[PDB]
Amino acid sequence: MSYLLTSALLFALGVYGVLTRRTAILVFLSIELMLNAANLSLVGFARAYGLDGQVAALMVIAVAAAEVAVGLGLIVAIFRHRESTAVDDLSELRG
Amino acid sequence: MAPIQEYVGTLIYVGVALFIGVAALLVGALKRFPVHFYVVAMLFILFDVEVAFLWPYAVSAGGLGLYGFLGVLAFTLLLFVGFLYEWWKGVM
Amino acid sequence: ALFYGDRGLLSGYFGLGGAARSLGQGLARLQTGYLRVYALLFVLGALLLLGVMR
Amino acid sequence: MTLAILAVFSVALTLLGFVLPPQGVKRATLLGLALALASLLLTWGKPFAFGPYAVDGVSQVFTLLALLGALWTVGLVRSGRFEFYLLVLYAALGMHLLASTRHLLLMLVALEALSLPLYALATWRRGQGLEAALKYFLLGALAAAFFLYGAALFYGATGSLVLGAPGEGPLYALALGLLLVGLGFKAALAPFHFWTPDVYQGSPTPVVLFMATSVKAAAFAALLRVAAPPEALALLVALSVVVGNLAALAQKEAKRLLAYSSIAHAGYMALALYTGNAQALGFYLLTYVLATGLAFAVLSQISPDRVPLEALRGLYRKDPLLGLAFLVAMLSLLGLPPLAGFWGKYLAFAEAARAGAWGVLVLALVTSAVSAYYYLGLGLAVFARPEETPFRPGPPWARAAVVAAGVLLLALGLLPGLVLPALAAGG
Amino acid sequence: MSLLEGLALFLLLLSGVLVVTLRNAIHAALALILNFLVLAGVYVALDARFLGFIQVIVYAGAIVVLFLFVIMLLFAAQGEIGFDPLVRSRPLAALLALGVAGILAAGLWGLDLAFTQDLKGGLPQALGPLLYGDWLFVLLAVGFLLMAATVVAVALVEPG
Ligand SMILES: CCCCCCCCCCCO[C@@H]1O[C@H](CO)[C@@H](O[C@H]2O[C@H](CO)[C@@H](O)[C@H](O)[C@H]2O)[C@H](O)[C@H]1O
Repeated sequence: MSYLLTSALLFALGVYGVLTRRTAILVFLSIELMLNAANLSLVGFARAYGLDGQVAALMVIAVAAAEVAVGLGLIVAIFRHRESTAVDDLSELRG
Repeated sequence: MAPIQEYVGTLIYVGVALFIGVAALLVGALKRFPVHFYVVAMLFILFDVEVAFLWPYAVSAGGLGLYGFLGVLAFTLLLFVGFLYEWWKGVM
Repeated sequence: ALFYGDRGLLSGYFGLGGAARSLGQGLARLQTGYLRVYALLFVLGALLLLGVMR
Repeated sequence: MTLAILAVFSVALTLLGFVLPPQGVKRATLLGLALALASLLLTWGKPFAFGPYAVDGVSQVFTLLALLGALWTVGLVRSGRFEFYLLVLYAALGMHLLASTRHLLLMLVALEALSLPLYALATWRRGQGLEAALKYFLLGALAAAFFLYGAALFYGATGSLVLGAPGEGPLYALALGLLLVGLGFKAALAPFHFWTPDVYQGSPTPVVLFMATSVKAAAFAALLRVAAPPEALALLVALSVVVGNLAALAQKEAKRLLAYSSIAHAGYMALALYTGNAQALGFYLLTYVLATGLAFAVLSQISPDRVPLEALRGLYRKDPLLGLAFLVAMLSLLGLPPLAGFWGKYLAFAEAARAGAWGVLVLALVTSAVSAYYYLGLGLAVFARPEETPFRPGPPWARAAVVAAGVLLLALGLLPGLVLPALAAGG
Repeated sequence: MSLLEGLALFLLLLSGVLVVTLRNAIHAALALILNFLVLAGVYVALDARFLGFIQVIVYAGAIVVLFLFVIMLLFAAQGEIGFDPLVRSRPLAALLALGVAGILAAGLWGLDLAFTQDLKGGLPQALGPLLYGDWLFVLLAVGFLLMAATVVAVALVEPG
């Protein structure tokens, strides 16, 4: 229980990260922290409901990895020759 | 399985090791750039995952029988289709 | 007098048209193209939907 | 099994494409998609439940439509990079999985399965395409985070990660909201819709076709599985409808206007969720995937990178049947009788009113009437005097595609008593 | 319990605060590895042991290593310089973060749960039969996800 609240606080912290971070990689990082908050909550509740939540959290980790591969791949691809990685440098597409 | 004491012991061990590290330090007081090194880093972060799944099988394996083995086989073959791809694609 | 009045009535309906036009290009102006803005509006939105239910 | 066909073809084609020419791989992915689809048609009314995997009416219809989107999108993309077909197969299977389970975590896996290769498909390598891919990816991953935390809170408020679990008080609600965030984002419902215009305008056009049809389809299939509460449902609807049409007014570019149109349409579709009828939603999405698919095929035959609305004008003179089919599409997307789109809209509205959501319903209807501004501004624009406009008058493939799929529309406008009898359990 | 727990959770929140605060990408990521270490600790303390070790090995060990290779292979900590600040956003980001915190705290309040399960220290001996068992479909699906993921990532780079 004491942990669950820390999980929520962490997720919030990650949200703050995403909203605050100026560069792509670091926004992505803040997202990773959020994911981890979720994982911790999954562990606590697994400890309440019996272990399926651990397998869950592990699958979650795997998934996270996959999207890290693709996401960093994208970040590198788009910004390789291009200059500074600040994500607001791409504002061409306007509503 | 293991008594919880030995994780604490692990941590203590870490403490000693770190302190000694600090000690030795104080005796010190006495284009294409990403591609390769990215691809072969990403594949690390994938094989770590693979193995992270293979370990739970390797322990409870004979208990899981031919269907368990079949599962681990399928899994392995999928991921190796991936690796075989980025191998046949080439990495340099 | 009443003819030109009626012309003014139709004109006013068109005014409603332009009201929807205005509001519309106001809602479409919400998409700057800046990703940080999108994230802000997003988290905000989530907070909104969450705020409605429980 | 459809899943079997998809898995087999994907894994096989991955390494086979090293030994096959890109074109041959296109033939491959086409055949595979077609076979999955055929397997679906042959088991209509089978309900096949395996593990977390479950093929019922919903999975059947929505993966039928999704596979149709995959089929059409693959048709148009001769450009040789065998992955630019492979990834479509990957995405396709993923969308199937997404439509085929109530298991939250497998659902997440399916979401990544379909949305990861799409981040890649947003690359015609155009500077704007890269922007689209980047936005889609970041906002996507954040949405993912929310959906995952929602799953963890669902597993919080109940011992399961399966939807259909009885459900508590507050924590359960918070869980459903946190799920609706990610799922809603994936279906372009407000206020989770921001990515849609930039991504549709930025991505290569056939890819956008694939998205606006298949993705939305699977997304809603997965939304049927959620116990979506009346309040949240109302919010999502009202916002999506209003923002959709009203912002759609200000659009001077075709694809982006169609994105906003898709936001409003998601708004209308969500009404079916009020009862979660799924027979209504199925029909609606049949008409929608047909007409939208058509519209985007036509918009493909003009320009892949981007299309201004002026380009649409004079289309009739150039190709009479593409002009007519495009008009018909615009009218069916308007929801004007006697076209199938009208029946879809009616069938969703019907569930809204049946549920007793009257204010929401009316609002939707008012702004739907508003939407007649821009749907006509295209369909009619078909007959205008041609500006100097790019036009590659298509193969028999695409012409017969747009024409047939178009004919289907008013075919079901006159006779919805053809397909509607069984978009249900299959009887 | 609370003796270690206080220090552990404080260190957790502190670490997260750092990873979202630091203006050095290398330093940030690094702080996140500290986080993952402590997190694996907490997992161990939460009878999820194998998961903890995978937490060090995969998450701390591998993933943030890829992050580091990438921020080092472009440029780290010098990317944030630009000064298109939007500091009217910082209190709004902070406020919205506090909101997304408050809502979760609210939903978590009044929860009386038996955190007493026999979940015999997350060992893979007990984890296995579930994984290659009731979880085998999700496992395999995940595998496919990894394959598709690598094909994407490679095709997402592919110079020439
Ligand atoms: C390469 C492409 C990859 C795509 C994914 C393909 C995966 C197919 C592999 C299926 C094996 O996965 C596994 O199947 C069996 C039966 O279906 C499941 O077993 C479960 O379902 C059955 C039937 O309702 C129940 O009797 C049983 O109590 C339950 O444990 C198990 O939970 C699942 O985890």
